[PDB]
Amino acid sequence: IRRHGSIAKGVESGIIRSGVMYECVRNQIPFVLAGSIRDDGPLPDTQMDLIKAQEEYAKHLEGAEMILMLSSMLHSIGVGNMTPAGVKMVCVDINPAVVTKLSDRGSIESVGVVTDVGLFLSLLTQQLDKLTSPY
Amino acid sequence: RIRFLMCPPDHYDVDYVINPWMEGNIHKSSRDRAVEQWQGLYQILKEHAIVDLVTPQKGWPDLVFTANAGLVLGDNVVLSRFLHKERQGEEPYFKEWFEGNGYTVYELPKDLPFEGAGDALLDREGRWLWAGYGFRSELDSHPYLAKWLDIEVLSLRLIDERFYHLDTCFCPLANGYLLYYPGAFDSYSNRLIEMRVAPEKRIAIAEADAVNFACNTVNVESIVIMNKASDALKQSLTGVGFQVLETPLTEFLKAGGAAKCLTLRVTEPVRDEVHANVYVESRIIRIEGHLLDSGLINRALDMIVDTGGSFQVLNFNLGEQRQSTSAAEVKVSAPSHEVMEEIISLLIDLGAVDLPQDERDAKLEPVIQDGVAPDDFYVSTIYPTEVRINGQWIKVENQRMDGAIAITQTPNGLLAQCKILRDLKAGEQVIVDVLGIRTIRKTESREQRVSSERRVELVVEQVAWELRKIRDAGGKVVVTAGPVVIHTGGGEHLSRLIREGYVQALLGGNAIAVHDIEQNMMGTSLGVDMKRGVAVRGGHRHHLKVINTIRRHGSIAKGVESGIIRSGVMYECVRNQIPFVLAGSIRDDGPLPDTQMDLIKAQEEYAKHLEGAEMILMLSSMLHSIGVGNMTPAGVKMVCVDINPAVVTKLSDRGSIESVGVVTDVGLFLSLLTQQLDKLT
Amino acid sequence: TSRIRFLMCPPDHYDVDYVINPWMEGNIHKSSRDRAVEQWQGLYQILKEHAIVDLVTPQKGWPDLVFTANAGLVLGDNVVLSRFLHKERQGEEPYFKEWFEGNGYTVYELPKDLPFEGAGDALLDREGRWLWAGYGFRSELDSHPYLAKWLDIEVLSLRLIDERFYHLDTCFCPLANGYLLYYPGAFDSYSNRLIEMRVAPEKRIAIAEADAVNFACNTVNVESIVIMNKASDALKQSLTGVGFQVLETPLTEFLKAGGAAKCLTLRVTEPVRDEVHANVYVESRIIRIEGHLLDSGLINRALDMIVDTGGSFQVLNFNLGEQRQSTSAAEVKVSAPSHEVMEEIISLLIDLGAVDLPQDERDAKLEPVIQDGVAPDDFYVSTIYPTEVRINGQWIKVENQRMDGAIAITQTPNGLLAQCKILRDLKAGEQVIVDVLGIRTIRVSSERRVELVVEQVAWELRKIRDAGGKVVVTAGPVVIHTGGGEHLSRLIREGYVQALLGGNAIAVHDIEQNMMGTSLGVDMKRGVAVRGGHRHHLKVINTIRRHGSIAKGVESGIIRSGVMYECVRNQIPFVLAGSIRDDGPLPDTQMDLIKAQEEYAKHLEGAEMILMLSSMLHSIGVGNMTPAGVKMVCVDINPAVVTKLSDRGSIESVGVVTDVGLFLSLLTQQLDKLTSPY
Amino acid sequence: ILRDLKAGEQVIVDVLGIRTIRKTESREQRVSSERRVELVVEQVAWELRKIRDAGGKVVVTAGPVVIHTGGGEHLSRLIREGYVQALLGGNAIAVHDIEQNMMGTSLGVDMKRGVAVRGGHRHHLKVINTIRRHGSIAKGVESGIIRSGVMYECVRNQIPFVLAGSIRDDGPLPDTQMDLIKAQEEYAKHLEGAEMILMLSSMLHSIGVGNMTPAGVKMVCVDINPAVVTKLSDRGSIESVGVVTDVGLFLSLLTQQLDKLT
Ligand SMILES: NC(=O)c1ccc[n+]([C@@H]2O[C@H](COP(=O)([O-])OP(=O)(O)OC[C@H]3O[C@@H](n4cnc5c(N)ncnc54)[C@H](O)[C@@H]3O)[C@@H](O)[C@H]2O)c1
Ligand SMILES: NC(=O)c1ccc[n+]([C@@H]2O[C@H](COP(=O)([O-])OP(=O)(O)OC[C@H]3O[C@@H](n4cnc5c(N)ncnc54)[C@H](O)[C@@H]3O)[C@@H](O)[C@H]2O)c1
Ligand SMILES: NCCC[C@H](N)C(=O)O
Ligand SMILES: NCCC[C@H](N)C(=O)O
Repeated sequence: IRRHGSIAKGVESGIIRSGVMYECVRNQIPFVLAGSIRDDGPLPDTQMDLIKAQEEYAKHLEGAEMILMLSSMLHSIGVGNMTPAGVKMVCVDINPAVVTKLSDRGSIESVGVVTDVGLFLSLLTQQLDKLTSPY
Repeated sequence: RIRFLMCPPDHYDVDYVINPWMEGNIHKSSRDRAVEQWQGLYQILKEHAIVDLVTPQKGWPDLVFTANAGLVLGDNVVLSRFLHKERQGEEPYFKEWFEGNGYTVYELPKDLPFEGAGDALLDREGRWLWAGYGFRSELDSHPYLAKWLDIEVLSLRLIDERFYHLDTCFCPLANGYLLYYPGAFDSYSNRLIEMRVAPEKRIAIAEADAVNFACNTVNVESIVIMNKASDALKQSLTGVGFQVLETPLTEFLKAGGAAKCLTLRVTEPVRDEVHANVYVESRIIRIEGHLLDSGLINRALDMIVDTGGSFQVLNFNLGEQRQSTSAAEVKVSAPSHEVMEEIISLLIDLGAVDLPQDERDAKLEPVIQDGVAPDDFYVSTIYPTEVRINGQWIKVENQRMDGAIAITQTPNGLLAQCKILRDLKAGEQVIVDVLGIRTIRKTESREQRVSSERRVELVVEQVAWELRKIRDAGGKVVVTAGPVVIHTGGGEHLSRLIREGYVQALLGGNAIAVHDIEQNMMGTSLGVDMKRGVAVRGGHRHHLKVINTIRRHGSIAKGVESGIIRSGVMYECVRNQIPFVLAGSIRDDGPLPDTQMDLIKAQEEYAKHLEGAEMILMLSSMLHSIGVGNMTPAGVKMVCVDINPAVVTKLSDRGSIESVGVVTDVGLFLSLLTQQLDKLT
Repeated sequence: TSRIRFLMCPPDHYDVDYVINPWMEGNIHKSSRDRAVEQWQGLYQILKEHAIVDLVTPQKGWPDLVFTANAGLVLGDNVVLSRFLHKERQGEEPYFKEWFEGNGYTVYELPKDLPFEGAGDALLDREGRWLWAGYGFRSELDSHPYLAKWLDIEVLSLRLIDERFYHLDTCFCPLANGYLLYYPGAFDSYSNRLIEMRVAPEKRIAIAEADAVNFACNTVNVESIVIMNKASDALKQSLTGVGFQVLETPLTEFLKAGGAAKCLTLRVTEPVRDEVHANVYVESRIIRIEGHLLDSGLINRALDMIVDTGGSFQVLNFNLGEQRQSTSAAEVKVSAPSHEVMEEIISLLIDLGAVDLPQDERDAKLEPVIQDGVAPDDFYVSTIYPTEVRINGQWIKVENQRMDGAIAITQTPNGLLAQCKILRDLKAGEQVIVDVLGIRTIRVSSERRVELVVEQVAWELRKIRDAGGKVVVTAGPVVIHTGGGEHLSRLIREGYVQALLGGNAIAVHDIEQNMMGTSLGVDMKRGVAVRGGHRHHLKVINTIRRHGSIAKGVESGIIRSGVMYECVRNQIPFVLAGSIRDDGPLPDTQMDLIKAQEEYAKHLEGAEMILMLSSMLHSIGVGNMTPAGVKMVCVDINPAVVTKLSDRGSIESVGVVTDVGLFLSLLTQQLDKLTSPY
Repeated sequence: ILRDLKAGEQVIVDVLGIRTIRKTESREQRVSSERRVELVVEQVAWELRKIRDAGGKVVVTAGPVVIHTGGGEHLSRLIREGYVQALLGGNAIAVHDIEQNMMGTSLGVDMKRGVAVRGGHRHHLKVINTIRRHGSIAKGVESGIIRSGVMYECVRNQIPFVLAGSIRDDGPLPDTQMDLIKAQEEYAKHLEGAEMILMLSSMLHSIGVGNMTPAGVKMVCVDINPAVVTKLSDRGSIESVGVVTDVGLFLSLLTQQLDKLT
């Protein structure tokens, strides 16, 4: 990816053909990769100026009606701190302590579930299918 | 010519239970060893002073505890009003004695408990009064004390029920010395103590001495009298010219009292300067909603008391139906302005409001240094907020938690916007204090809410030994640490390790530094009470205040140099010139100016200090532990402590010969570590 | 009286201007007034083909005036005018009121601040026999007796528990000929039981979530015609199968605000029968509670308890106390939808120190024990707290206090004796306290891993069944607590389980879940509760002991479904091994553990596979008895348990760390997939 | 199994003439703060001495994790010096405590290095066979083969114990009550008058004892699983205190803080 210069060029060149990042690129979903101290590389797309990363996070959080926080303590807290009340928040993690901390804006705003995030996503998509079947 | 008031144990007993020491001891009193122990005190004291006596009375066995009779200064005395009715009958007899010895007697309202010199201790040079509260004396009696004794009153809060009276854990001595037990007081009170009493005059005793009622000491000039003392106590007392005289008082420890409690000095130092000074503040707030069933009113009262204030519910208007709204007016008291601010901030969230005639404009202060808020800036929350500017309520924009509120006059009118600290610009007006702020949350929003210990001791033995060997051999040890080190009490121990040569470099993030500094500067740590071991809900003001302050001084080193940072992990790093790196993170508040937010550079800096390392100590940092791991070649001993068994396993790919791991409490680990290190000399 | 007339209101001033239900969230000003006008005209015009439609004058600033269903409730010449919970709709009331007055109705008005939102929340039985009335989100329970008296009709109360279905007419729809279109998941266990008692199974059309979120229950039924927003064709076939004609007309612009066809209409010509008169099942009891109510938050805890259990309240007075440390006193009128719910509520308030007002004190009710070790029906269940009971106008202390017993009153030389006894100690001829009168107290494996073990285990189970081999299940009560019971009973009914080994607990809770929809008082419809009473639990144990066995409970008809039911009906042998913490126990439970081990061993003979579902004590017991060569499948959320059980290696031990319920859910759905090439 | 053997049967001893016939592939294969904790210990220790001086009644329920974690010696000490008027448990705690004192092992656990071990069954069954031979634990002690540990101290100071059977029991010991109706009656009998109940990693026996125990009884629940500690605290913060740690750790602190009180 570093040789190509970006994730998008990896998609344009044909070497990335499927997956999460692929779909963000092909459907033009904006994404932000915030750097960390343990990053390998990193990818060219990754923002290693964290002042900027926070600002980009904040910009993309404007107008959000809902935030899905999938098994990511460092990033979910980062996002919580930037988010005003009134935004539905869904926190998925296997550690009960993480979910407890993130879920403290109460039932009408904080929904927490302690489960494997993969199983959760599997049930979520299969549930979304069920809502489609009366067409 | 000093006079003490005492009362003979002729009808002494434990008839009932009103403090924890009395538990079980009902009718377990030996009147004769009581009589004889009481004599020992009596006789010793007449060898140094005049002793007057109260006529003992059948049916009031606690009359022997004359320290609670009242509080005497000059010709004035404030009569004790007892909380428990088991002792209220003592009041006429104590009153009779005071009036028969010429004193002007002041009596508190019959609803303000106050329990005498036993709960309120004079500074022996007579400069101020230390009044306690928490269990027996109400906070709201303190301004009556100042008014009537014409003296400066300093409020201390009692948090441990064992030390339910101030004189059981606090004891002013001759020539400015203080015998106190810091663990009976909350963080705000300990801070008050340290700022009035210079460190060389402070005598903090251990828990062992304190449960033998060591603070419950009569001090007559250079003579101190008490029940028992460890010789570690006798050593310090003599070390500044105090002669310690012991005498058994065990039969009275069973009702809850010792030497001090059995006496009341009625000859006290009236000074020169003194005049009435009280720091206690009071405010009436109003709360409206479904108070009884939302548990709204009940959560408000909890925030008030837990933060260190008191309340009086002045009136309740009950709505006519379940869906009718109710209203409550509540008088709030705080021991200082700072604690009142803490309390009003939490209440603003719950939607408490000023009475509409006491509405006032928010207070404003200019920014003068880019990225630094003025002192005492209000800390924003996640909730929708209005502020009052020249008589008008204005909506705050870009609402976010842990920010400040900036006010501007624009071509389009008044603008109130929430800004994080580092975005503030010289010239902006910022809300300080807590007037003219309310929340506009809607109804329903407001109405709602694996490793063995013995295994562990094994590892500690192993690590400790290899850790000294490396220090003697002039080697290099690196530490990576997360905030859980602070939260669990590990801080003092890591301070100690750095101070005594075990740590050549420290690698962490923003949070560990902010939390360590918060804890040393204010005795708190956001999200955690490190004086009782469980989590707490608020704490954001203390946290942002530390961030704003270090940003003001411009670095941690200048915080230390300027003397505002006097202790703890980061302090020791600066004092012993131990290099530290703080690598930024996406979740960082502020950040501190020391924090490296360029992560390419942060990685280069981490690598630079890892060179030559012979051991790496990884203390609950997970993210920084892995980062350091990737950078570290083989041949480097790696010790990984974390409570999550998943990260400890994640960090041990170097086999049982280079990496050792344990799944416990890192504070526990660092205690054992520091103990086992002491046994090695 | 054969001409049908409806009230509606055109959308001239309609938009979503605020949020007062979950549907409006995120939809402020997202209504297309063109599609809204066109969609309302579709419904208006279809309706005029079958009925009379009158119109209210639309009004600026009151967009939800189009939902005339909430205007009020009409029966004959009387209407109860609705009072809205939210002020955003309260300005509608005068316009509705004047429409009703202009059309000659007698208008009854509830007390101010007592919410009731009309036919939207109260639905008449189509033959006019009674009125179904909802509560939980908008209407107050205490509105219901007003409806019964003023409209002169029997009123049945239903508790809504899902905020998406905040009005009865979004999830419940009485139809011609006694049929009922409804969504069970919108209701608590009591309410579902009440629905099933009044409407025969062949008359119930329970719909699926996919239909409910399209507002399929929000249906206008004229005669054999049903009009709605959208129906899946499974729902069309069910409805047309019993003779209804389904008319669809899109109403999505109105779904954005939380309403559809039925919400947009109000029938003002309703069937009035002379033999139909006022009847109330709602009960109320004034209660008194004292202490530091504001500090300890006791008042808050009790009110929350009343509302969680299905009841309501009204604080009649609150006395602060005249000095700072003095106690507070509150008198609270508590109400419940039935006598049964009032007993669960009063039991919880007793446990907390609530007492009767002096003038309301009554003696405890007593019933005799006719069979040793069996209490009479509706015996009071005791707590840990010290307890006094009123016998013959006098209060006496209860001895040997212990939770989960009965209170036996007996005569002795010198005086009356009240003692707490566990059920099995009760003796014939003893009097036992029933009802709640005259009682008071004094102060982890990855997704891919899980999916691969499920594939492997399902293929294994199908294979053993087809070959006529033997599979044994060991299970603990967590299978039921977490929600996995119906998956296990399905395994047992479809032939995958040849023997079940367990304990007293799993049988008690499975039978509790199937008789009363609760497990340890936790309603499965809601997920969890503020804990839950032991009454349901104890009634089960008592009822089975009276019958004499689980099988007799099935023969008698009181156990109709569940794990134990399937074992009995398919003759799957089971063994219930006793333990030190057993309540009761059930008669079926083996309390001689030498024998229990021998029975376990006998049933383990020939086993090719053992499913160990979340049961450490029993799974280890079973492991020790089982030779190598038996496939073993261990499911538990604690990694340590699974590690210990899985030490016969990969070819024999399969372990997965996951919730046993989810596991069973994936297992059954996997077994279905293996069936679909037939 | 041992209890099915009959006088006259021949039984294999030693290890000659035994082989396994496993097939190829079969053979070729294979939340609570520390400081919080020190708080509770301080509280429990103090209330525990107060009750002992006042001649009160303290009951202990204990599971094998007490032995495995090193807690044994400390519980021995508590019983020996008057803090425990009754002991309630199961088969396993007794077998493990006796195994450990008699052979310094404990099935499934190495209590000299703090991690689990794989074998240990011979030592375990040998203890069971031996006590069954003497016919009771008291006669094991009297005959001098049991010289130390929890069950030893119970017998030496005449502290009543109940061992309630379980479906997983090996043996069982002849002392173990396998009639659970009776076992419940026996537990209840010794819980009368109790002023405190100390619940040391027993979960199953802790709940059993809980159901039987009226209010006004102080209940201390130590377990490493945070789920059972929460399960046992329905008596509010004034009657039930709980901690989520190592029970051996707990009992060490407890015994240390008890020493500081003299
Ligand atoms: N190759 C690289 O460059 C690299 C590699 C690793 C991490 N990083 C960076 O380190 C930072 C930390 O990443 P993070 O947010 O994943 O760590 P995190 O500390 O925030 O932990 C994520 C959470 O997932 C939970 N968890 C574990 N298994 C789970 C499961 N099955 N289901 C649900 N939850 C589960 C954990 O309890 C944790 O709270 C990231 O920003 C990351 O990009 C970079
Ligand atoms: N009412 C009664 O009479 C009654 C009540 C309770 C227990 N008992 C008896 O006590 C004995 C102990 O019962 P037990 O076997 O259930 O206890 P157990 O100690 O054996 O624990 C069962 C296991 O389930 C695990 N667990 C918890 N939640 C889980 C989840 N979602 N998914 C998967 N695993 C989960 C636990 O880690 C545990 O290892 C039983 O014999 C029981 O009948 C009787
Ligand atoms: N300061 C000693 C007071 C002791 C007395 N029994 C009391 O509880 O007030
Ligand atoms: N069933 C119609 C009610 C819909 C309306 N918007 C409300 O929230 O009341």
